Amino acid sequence: AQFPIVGLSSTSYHSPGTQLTGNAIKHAEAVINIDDKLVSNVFIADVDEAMNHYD
Amino acid sequence: VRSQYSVQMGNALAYTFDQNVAAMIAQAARTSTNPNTDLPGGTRIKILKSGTANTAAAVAAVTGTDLATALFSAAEQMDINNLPEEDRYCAIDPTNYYKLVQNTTVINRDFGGRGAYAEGEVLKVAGIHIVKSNHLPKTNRSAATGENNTYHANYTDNIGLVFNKQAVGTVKLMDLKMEQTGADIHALYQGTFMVGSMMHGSGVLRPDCAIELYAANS
Amino acid sequence: TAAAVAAVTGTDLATALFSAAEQMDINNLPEEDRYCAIDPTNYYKLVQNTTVINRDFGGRGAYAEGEVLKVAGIHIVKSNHLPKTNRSAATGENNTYHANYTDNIGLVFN
Amino acid sequence: AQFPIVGLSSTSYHSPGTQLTGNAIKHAEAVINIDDKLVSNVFIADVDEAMNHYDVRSQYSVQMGNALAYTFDQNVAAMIAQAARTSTNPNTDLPGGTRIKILKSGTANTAAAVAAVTGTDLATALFSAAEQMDINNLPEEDRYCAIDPTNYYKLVQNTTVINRDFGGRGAYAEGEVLKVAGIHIVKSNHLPKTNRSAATGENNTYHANYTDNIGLVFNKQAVGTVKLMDLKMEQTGADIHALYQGTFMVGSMMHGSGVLRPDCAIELYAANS
Amino acid sequence: ANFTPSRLGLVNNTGTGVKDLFLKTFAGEVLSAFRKATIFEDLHTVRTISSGKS
Repeated sequence: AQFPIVGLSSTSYHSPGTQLTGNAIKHAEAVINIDDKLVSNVFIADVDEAMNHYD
Repeated sequence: VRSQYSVQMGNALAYTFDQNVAAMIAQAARTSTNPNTDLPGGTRIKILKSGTANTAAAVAAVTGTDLATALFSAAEQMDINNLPEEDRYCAIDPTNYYKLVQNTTVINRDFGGRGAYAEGEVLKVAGIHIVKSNHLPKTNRSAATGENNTYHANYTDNIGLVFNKQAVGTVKLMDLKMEQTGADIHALYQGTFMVGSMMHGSGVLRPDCAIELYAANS
Repeated sequence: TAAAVAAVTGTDLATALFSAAEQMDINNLPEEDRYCAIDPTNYYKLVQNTTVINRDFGGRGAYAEGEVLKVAGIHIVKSNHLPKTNRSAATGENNTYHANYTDNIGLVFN
Repeated sequence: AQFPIVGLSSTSYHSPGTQLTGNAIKHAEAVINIDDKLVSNVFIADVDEAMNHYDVRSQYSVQMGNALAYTFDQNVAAMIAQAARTSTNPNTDLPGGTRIKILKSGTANTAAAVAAVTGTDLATALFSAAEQMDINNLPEEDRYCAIDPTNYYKLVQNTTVINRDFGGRGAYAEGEVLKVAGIHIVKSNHLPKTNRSAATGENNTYHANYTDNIGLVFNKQAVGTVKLMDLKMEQTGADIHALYQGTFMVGSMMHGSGVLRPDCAIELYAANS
Repeated sequence: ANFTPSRLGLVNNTGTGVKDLFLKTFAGEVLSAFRKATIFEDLHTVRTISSGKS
């Protein structure tokens, strides 16, 4: 996944009659990868279960 | 992207206005003679440091005790010029602010209190409100086109400002405005254009209500 | 060596916390929700410094209850999962978690 | 844009009482970039529009659309040739492109060999291409051959391509127009016949040496295109008229073309020893 | 084991790099920068005029 980032702008003075053109803005991004799958598991028997007095 | 650009442009305009106001306050502090010959003028307070040549090492060596003594001297100077005892302010930068806070005397509730070690703040010293700002004049400045007031000086040894509400005034003629062109500009230039503009001016009113703290050597 | 890690006292921790607060202020960070994660050993080394819990200046602590709550505007919490041992890369990780954290003490974040 | 490609499976016999494990299927992809913006524009003054008789807006719009279509066709034809010249399919399970050679001279690779081609060689190359298309397991519908007028009328006079109206349906289904044993033969003026150089604004590979090309036998899936913005016409009349009296028209479109399946394209070329 | 997956990401079933045919997606949030505190707007005199050069 990608997170884009946006920078700061600037200012200037205008002379009467002329045309404005424009300034630039810095850009970048950050990326986050996806890991593998984590698991946790157990197996419970029946005879060994009968060798028990609690749950 | 058109929702973020407007915010960025508005913020840029606000930052420029703040920097200009702070520069004008410093300039008012540096004015030696009042436009009216009778009234008194601005005054600067000097923190002597060592026998070194003029360098930033003097700025980097300032302690909290020097700051407290300078604040008390500033309060004395404000009281000499018969200023009112309300709405006095002091603007300092985070480095000096946290050098001042760690000085435990200013936050001792046993003497005068008005502070908190846990909250990491100080609120008032010698009757002067203390605030933080990142837009103080800390460089040397050159004249730029379109400036009809004098904003340029050499602010290399600045530490903080002690001022009032009547030291500097501003005049507004046109307010803020946001505009965007998309009717026929789109066909000639395949794109869009956005603007933001405002008009005003600032100047010095009373040099006697501003004080500059600076660090230098003999 | 770890001999440097084992020699840290509470005054150093308080000074470091104040420096972190100042640097956070320079970076234009908001004034709310600043945290500091610290392990129990350094936590109880910091609590023993009576200045940080002295109610004469700022308080926010208790010697009898054995706790400190706030220093220089930063909240303080305890955790047992701070990274302290150098980590090796394991299969199944698609990011970079491995480093040499042997000199870690604390973390101040947002 | 990305076009995934899926391979093929296999089969076997099962022995009762044993677990099934499974086999693997090959995968691949084809990526097509997007080129720059293509524009056509014109300007008409106010005096000429005041003094004119008929309407010039519609005629100009039609001409702009035609020009954009011509450029698109040339790019697509070059892409079909580049697809035919690819030796290895991106998915290993599938075959690659083929080129059929016609020996016609004793000089080096020149234009004499191209100008010396007769109808019999064209018929032989046609039937060879048909056999190769049958080998590649291609579907029987939508098979086409593109050839330029000189070779087209060289080939039509041949006595072998006559009375062969059978095969798939394809387009141009309005009665009978053009067909040889399942292949539909059409004429075009936009075949690549000159060696071509790189031009700024193109993000794909269109340039190559096409001077030996004669004809292209292909299918509907050899080349694909990806459209970002469709055709659009614009016209300014609000502030441009005030600034300088007149009207402005633009027509633009954005897309890109690329190679999808090199096994669905075949090229005929003429060379010597 | 007992199974042989297709892996859906390898090209031509050769080599490593089982995530070559997967794309990256837009998360949904844009970061941008912080807004600096501006305190000098007040603490000074503000006036307004309707005409004139000063």
